[PDB]
Amino acid sequence: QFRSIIRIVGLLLALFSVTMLAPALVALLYRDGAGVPFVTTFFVLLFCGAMCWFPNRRHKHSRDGFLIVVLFWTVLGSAGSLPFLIADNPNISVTDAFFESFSALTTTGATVIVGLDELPKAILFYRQFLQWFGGMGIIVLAVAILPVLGIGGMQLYRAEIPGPVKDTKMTPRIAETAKALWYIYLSLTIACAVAFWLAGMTPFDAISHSFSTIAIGGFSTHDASMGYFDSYAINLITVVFLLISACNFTLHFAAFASGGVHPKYYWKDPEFRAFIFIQVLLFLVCFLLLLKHHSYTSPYDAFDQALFQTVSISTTAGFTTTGFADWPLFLPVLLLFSSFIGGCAGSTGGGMKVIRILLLTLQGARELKRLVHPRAVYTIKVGGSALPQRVVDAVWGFFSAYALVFVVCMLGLIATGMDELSAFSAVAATLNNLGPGLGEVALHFGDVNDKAKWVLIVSMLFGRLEIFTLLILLTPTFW
Amino acid sequence: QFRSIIRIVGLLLALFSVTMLAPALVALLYRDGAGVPFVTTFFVLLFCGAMCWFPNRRHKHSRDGFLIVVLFWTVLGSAGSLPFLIADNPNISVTDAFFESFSALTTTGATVIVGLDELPKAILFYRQFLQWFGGMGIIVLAVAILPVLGIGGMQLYRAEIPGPVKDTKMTPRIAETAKALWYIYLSLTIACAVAFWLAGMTPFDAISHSFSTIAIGGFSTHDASMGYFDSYAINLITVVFLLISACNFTLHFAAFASGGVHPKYYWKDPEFRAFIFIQVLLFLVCFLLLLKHHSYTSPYDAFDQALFQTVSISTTAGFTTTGFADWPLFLPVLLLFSSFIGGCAGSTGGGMKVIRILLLTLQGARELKRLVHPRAVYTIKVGGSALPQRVVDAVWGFFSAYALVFVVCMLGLIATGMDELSAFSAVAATLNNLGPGLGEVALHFGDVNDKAKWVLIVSMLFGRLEIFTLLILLTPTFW
Amino acid sequence: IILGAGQVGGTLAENLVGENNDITIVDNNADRLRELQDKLRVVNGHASHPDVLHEAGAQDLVAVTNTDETNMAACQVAFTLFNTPNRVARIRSPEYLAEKEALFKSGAIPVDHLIAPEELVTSYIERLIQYPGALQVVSFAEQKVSLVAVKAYYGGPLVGNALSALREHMPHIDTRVAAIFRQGRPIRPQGTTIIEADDEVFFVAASNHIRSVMSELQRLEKPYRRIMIVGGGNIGASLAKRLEQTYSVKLIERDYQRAEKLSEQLENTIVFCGDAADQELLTEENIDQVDVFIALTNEDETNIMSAMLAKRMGAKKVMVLIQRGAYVDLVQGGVIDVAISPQQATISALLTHVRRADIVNVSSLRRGAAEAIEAVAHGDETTSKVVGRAIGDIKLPPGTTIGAVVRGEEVLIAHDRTVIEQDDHVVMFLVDKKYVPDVEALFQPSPF
Amino acid sequence: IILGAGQVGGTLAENLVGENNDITIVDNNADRLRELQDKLRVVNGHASHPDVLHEAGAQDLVAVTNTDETNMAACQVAFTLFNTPNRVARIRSPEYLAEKEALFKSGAIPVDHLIAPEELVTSYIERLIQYPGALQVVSFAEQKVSLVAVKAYYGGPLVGNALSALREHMPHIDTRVAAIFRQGRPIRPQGTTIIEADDEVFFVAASNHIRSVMSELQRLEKPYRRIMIVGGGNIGASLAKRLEQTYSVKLIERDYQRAEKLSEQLENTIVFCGDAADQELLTEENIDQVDVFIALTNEDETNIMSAMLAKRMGAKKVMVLIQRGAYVDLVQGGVIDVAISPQQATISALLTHVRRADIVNVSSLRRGAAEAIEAVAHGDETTSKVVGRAIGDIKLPPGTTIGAVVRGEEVLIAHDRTVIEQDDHVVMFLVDKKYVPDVEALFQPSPF
Ligand SMILES: Nc1ncnc2c1ncn2[C@@H]1O[C@H](COP(=O)(O)OP(=O)(O)OP(O)(O)=S)[C@@H](O)[C@H]1O
Ligand SMILES: Nc1ncnc2c1ncn2[C@@H]1O[C@H](COP(=O)(O)OP(=O)(O)OP(O)(O)=S)[C@@H](O)[C@H]1O
Ligand SMILES: Nc1ncnc2c1ncn2[C@@H]1O[C@H](COP(=O)(O)OP(=O)(O)OP(O)(O)=S)[C@@H](O)[C@H]1O
Ligand SMILES: Nc1ncnc2c1ncn2[C@@H]1O[C@H](COP(=O)(O)OP(=O)(O)OP(O)(O)=S)[C@@H](O)[C@H]1O
Repeated sequence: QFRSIIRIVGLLLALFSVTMLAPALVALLYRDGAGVPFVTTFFVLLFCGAMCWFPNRRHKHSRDGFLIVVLFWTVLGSAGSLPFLIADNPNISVTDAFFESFSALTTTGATVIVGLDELPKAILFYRQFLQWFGGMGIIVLAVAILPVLGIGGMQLYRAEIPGPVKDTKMTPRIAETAKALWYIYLSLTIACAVAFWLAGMTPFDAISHSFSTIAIGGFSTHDASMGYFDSYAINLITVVFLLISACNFTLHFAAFASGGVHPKYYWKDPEFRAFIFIQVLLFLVCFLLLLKHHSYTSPYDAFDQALFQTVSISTTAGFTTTGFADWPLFLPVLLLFSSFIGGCAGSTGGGMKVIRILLLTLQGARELKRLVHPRAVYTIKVGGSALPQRVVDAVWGFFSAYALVFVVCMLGLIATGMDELSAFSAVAATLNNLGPGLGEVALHFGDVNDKAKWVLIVSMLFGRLEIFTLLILLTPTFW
Repeated sequence: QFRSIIRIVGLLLALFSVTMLAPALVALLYRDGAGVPFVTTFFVLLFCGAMCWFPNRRHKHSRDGFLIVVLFWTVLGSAGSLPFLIADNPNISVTDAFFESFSALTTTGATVIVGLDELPKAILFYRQFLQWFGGMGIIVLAVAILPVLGIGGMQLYRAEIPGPVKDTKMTPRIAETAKALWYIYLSLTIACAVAFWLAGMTPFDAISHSFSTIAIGGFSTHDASMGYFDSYAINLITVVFLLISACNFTLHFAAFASGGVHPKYYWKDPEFRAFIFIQVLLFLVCFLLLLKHHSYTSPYDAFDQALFQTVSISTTAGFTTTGFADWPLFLPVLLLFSSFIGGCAGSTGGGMKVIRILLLTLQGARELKRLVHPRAVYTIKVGGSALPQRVVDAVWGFFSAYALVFVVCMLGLIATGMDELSAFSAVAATLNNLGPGLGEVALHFGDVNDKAKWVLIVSMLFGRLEIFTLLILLTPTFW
Repeated sequence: IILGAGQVGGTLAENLVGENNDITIVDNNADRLRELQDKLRVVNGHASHPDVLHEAGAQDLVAVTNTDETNMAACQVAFTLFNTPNRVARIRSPEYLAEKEALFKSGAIPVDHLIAPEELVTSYIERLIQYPGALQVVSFAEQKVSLVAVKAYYGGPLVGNALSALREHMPHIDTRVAAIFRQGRPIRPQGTTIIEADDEVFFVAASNHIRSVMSELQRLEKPYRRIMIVGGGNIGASLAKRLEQTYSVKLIERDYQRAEKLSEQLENTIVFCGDAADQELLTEENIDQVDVFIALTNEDETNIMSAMLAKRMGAKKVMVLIQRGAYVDLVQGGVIDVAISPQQATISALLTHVRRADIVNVSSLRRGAAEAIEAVAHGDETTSKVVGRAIGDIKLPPGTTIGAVVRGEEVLIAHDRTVIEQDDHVVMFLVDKKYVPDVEALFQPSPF
Repeated sequence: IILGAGQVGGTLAENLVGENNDITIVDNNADRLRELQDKLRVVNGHASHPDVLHEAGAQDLVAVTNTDETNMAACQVAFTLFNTPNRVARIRSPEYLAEKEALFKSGAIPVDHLIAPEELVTSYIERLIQYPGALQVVSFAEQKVSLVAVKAYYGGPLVGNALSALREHMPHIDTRVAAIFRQGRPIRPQGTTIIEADDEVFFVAASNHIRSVMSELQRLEKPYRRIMIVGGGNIGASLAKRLEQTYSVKLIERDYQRAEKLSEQLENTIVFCGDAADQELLTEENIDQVDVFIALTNEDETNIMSAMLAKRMGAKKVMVLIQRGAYVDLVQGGVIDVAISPQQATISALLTHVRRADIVNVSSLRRGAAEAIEAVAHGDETTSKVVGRAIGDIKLPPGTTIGAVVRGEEVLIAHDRTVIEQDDHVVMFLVDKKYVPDVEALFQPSPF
């Protein structure tokens, strides 16, 4: 039971160390950097990763799966903190580091380091790299290992997804989703990376910002995300590479199965059909409110600023190319509410994926119709066939658990000395995996108290794991 | 359809006018007061109520029922503002008046009049009288006319819920629930009223505060609710007469059926069995946090202050016998969240009645068990027999609609110049029919903007009607 | 007076007649009746019509139809118009039990004694769980004495040892081997017999102290903790309603609409929806930690092919419910540890009412020709051949061996040095049942 | 391409995959399919619709539904619109056989090879009657070689004797013990092994001279004369229409309207109307002179409780028809002499078409983990590890033992001194079936 689990753990710790080399390689390829902590970590982890599985090389085979994936982030997230503790260039506390470790790996993007512009170019690669690794992590888990467990978030998902579209050669439940999806992952990171080079910026910022936009990310090598270069091209690439990277990757599986027959696979998936409309209606209303307010002198800037902010905040991306200066207070609030409807399910993703909201809007209106025609029979339209009552329950129990954690995690931040508004601005930003505080006056996560910076870590996991995955850990039935 | 409806409307307007006489009678038995607007209103309404139903005395017989009850409060609520508009002693504006009219009739209890202590003793009776009238209104509706409609929210409400326990006969409806329930209503108001006299206070404050506790309103003839006389008896009577008045009145029908066989009827109802635990655990935790904080010098006051505040805020009563001075900021927030768990269904109460929460807690844990045992068959325990899938749907669509209105009504108050925190403090206080703003000693409803007071009226109805009753009004299927 | 030629009526009609008692059976099924008429007088009958029932009863009650409702009418027709004595009538449908007190303790319905089959088997199954390691538990007319059967394996304290080699110590509470079943056929216990592997060693034990016996022989394994069932029918639900309070129950029902009511009726039980052979469900729900796998379905084939699987995965124990009672020995032993029969338990209860005050009471241990019996010795030494004479000095018919003696409320284990006193209930093991009216004639008192 | 996840499809899907061959099964029963998907690629399918059937067949036939009619459509849909090769489709309903020549030898329906279950079992049952004393007869892909199983008792020429003690004489036609089944579990034959009582001794014998083998071992009892059957269904009538011409048949059918047509269709047979357990009918019709009591009903429980009775009265032999094939060893032996399975015979015929030209042919002797196989040795001594090397010098996996070698049309019994030549069909006994791709990799020729 526990034995073969620790085999998996030490095995991944070793694999994490192999990742530590690529940062330190840059701290010697580049001339601005510090490599000793990465190579100090590479060794100590390889040992501590090896020490656990050598006496445990004994192999043996649901209760197994929930406890693995909370260890997959607990173990790897803690290990991620080590480089920051050692390096004195950003002398930063332990909890500030564990936070930045989790915030990176969990693809959150909430930072606690001030003035990272001039920080070494070696620690600046490791932060963005950890988002890439957690970017791959969510994909392999969301589409493969996690659905089987019982929490899907994947079109029709309860525990029965063959991917529906091109459900072929699915035999290896995870061994051909990690292999096949990587090519989409790499072919997406490079395309944007060289595109940023064609926008003009340095190779480093060109690449290490692709690690950040392809995965849900949110990170930057500049304090301001994409205001470093207020150029329409970079925004218009970051916009299209968040919309393309946000939706179901099994719909990006419309390219690796007999070439490019995309449009039928994409548009006939109701989740993508609602991802566009929710994305358009947001930017559309966030545009007319800017034009009516004359917040920006020329409607090209307003178009640029809005169309990026709605698609960087509703996709859980977390990129801030503005300060909402001329924006009504009433816009950062609306955008934060739009954070819940994050990227389409099965992808680097927000708190309640489009379907969870789509299923929620569908079912909520049926409850409005039945009120007049009580003796009528109604069904759900989303897919080809109406949903099983299991899935409709698995959405509405997910909303309940969500607003159960979000309230307990809130009265937990209030007690540590924060204020009602800042707590809400924090947990809604971490439960959904959106780094920005998002208010007219932002939350800057350095000011957050030490004990809260733990509750935020506790919370950003809850969002990254489907909330139930960790909520059942403290159930009596599971143990 | 509309013809016989206006007959009902003008018929009720006449009955409302007959109510106007009792206040003015006090403004002549007392002569510290102004009675002319009540007698001016009595006439003008009687005409305007009679003018509609005389040419419409034509009699004729679900779509009928939803449109009646939005008129029962829209019409009566507007008519309630008239006395305040006419009288110059309040010097109250129109929107301040419509608000105080609705706040009174909707049993909300949120006031916009400063220094009502020295206001005339005639207008001071009318405010409490309107809470009494809306106190009776919810009872006849919730137990009788509303359940038939399909939004009963009373035990196993859904459409079919014909009297629940000791439901014998029941063929006459509204009319066999308006007559019989009045005796409980009157026999409960007098009992507290003379009890306040035995506490020592004046007849007026003794009586006109009974109209308010029984109707779960929260009004007062003093700016401070029950701090006017910080006596344990008045608190301990107001506590016990809110707990007794908050529970199911169909369970208070355990006294008019062959004498006093109470305890079996009461305790075998799971709503009352959860009303106690939720009420105890609240006050229990709201007490230990006061004792650990030394907010009050002697633990008898802390017991007095706490045990009153948890049972005046989580029963939607809205009485304030304190200023939360020595209370942590983190206590008014927790109490405000407890407002959503309003009084038991079938009684004058707040938004998500115990069952809605009880059903929600029941179902939310089942979804946690199934995650480990996917192939198991689970059911709901609440009653004798498990609930139909219709009812479980009718709670989870109610939570969805609730947090759909609560967010639109919030981004509607934000735009009118309020702040994020005060909006939440306002709509959660009005949607739940609470009254007091709560928070770190905050909302005073005079400061609220003119176009927010309208939205607040828009909201306090949404809570008083079961949210769907008015939400379907704007559906295409209903029209 | 009976009304059946079924396994109940046929097994009775065979067991009860030793010329000691006289009866008349009724059945519209001629080919089965005159076959069952061999095994006395046969009244061909239509329902409970008085012509057949009522006329047969006076001047010339057990009612075992397909249905309960027909049976109730027959006891009322006999009670209303003749006022007949006794009247035992089987009633299966649960609700007639659920309101039994209201109905029956009001005297409305005339059943003097009930035989509710679903209740008897489910109480019995709980009786095995209580003593872990017991294959079968045998009940006699006297509640005080009872046999407990165990299984001898390689490495057991009882394999290969000489019987008398265990009789040299009498530690604390004592026992005695009254029967030995091996290979399906019966071996009567002797001093020369050796306990080979995979035997059904039937120990004697006072009903009060059964657990004490099995722990002194080191055979009382750890108490069962986790149980698994497979039937959602009348026996499956009754057993769950009895075990969820003391044991960790899991149920498997393949009919949803019935799986839902089991979720309502059972508060602390986990009922499922699946077929018994669903390997995924058995693996997914931790069957390698099951202690016993009761299978209580309609088809005996399904119980076996599923209880064989649960042992294979495997469970610690397995139990099936072979509906017809004729094969209990055949399926039992080996892979499937225990096999239960309702028609070797329904008939077990009927032979305790009929035989009341008689010379012999036929035990629940009837399998094949072998059956355990309890014989009553009336009369002082002057009017009885078998009273006062020591056990070793009774010229019992071949195969018969005395195992114990019940005197009032105290169980005396049979020893060769024991004296049979008057009005005793002697417990013994017959290998061959054709000898009863020899025993029935031996113990029976001579004319008074 | 299959269309079943049943015992046929599941047993195939388990047996056929050694990476030697690749297939895709179809079934709308998800819980059974993805369970059967363990045992390759699964196409969820609705009937024989071309989307599932036709698209799967080309660029990416066995059809085993509940019905024959659906199966015929599937072979036509695959033959009409793609022109797919082979196409074996099971057809059960008799009339599709009665006009098979008109239909099938006209090429109208596209079945390349038929698997008519009623025909295969009934031919098989006649194959046991022909060799009296044979418990089971095993058939391989090569018609020439076959195993014959016998039962060793006390007083038998083969009990307690040393195996090699029988190998010292090679009289006339010779034999060899390829397998030994005892207590339900398999014992591979060794020189050190002794033949204990109540064993299933599986002798090897050339299919031509089987009777000769059994008479040289003195086990060929007198030819059967009087037969008794109990099924009036598809197998019961077919067997009667085959035996009334050579054996004295009696049939027992409990449905009159079907008992009449059996009187019309069978000229020289006596069909009856009765239940199988009707003691009167079995006694009245001289069952103590029955030589074999085939029982061919729907319910396996009924066959046993009746074939056990016929042995008790008793008949000389008994045979049942355990419908599901998973229990053949469990019921067999002891009281019931022989147990037959259609789904261990229907699958036996399917593994002779699929495996054609392949390395291994899975015999009809599959029970539990043990199965007999036939391995083909291709290639001269330069491209094969196992050719030319003497049998005693092959490092076979554990439990595997060679029993014979088929070379063209002549059966060479395996002796330790024998040489395996090229293109041989070696017959051997695997005690454990997890070793096939070891054998499948041993005999298989290295790259050419
Ligand atoms: N109308 C009837 N009147 C009398 N007996 C009836 C009637 N209908 C059915 N039977 C009885 O039906 C019986 C056969 O079915 P059952 O006995 O119900 O099966 P069974 O109960 O499993 O077998 P048992 O329990 O050993 S009697 C015979 O005893 C028949 O007499
Ligand atoms: N193959 C099977 N696997 C699991 N459960 C089954 C299977 N077949 C039947 N059952 C269950 O057993 C039930 C049969 O119960 P009923 O026939 O209504 O009463 P009963 O259970 O036959 O009576 P008893 O006491 O069990 S003999 C079905 O309704 C299912 O609940
Ligand atoms: N419309 C259908 N299309 C495809 N398969 C069907 C259909 N209806 C029934 N089945 C098959 O029905 C089978 C289960 O019943 P059967 O196989 O007929 O029982 P069985 O034949 O005794 O078991 P076998 O012989 O081992 S397949 C599964 O293989 C199902 O796929
Ligand atoms: N208890 C029984 N005793 C004797 N014959 C029986 C009994 N039950 C059924 N039968 C006979 O067996 C027949 C069942 O045959 P069908 O179901 O039509 O075809 P089938 O015989 O099941 O197919 P197979 O090849 O025998 S599995 C009945 O119609 C009777 O002829």
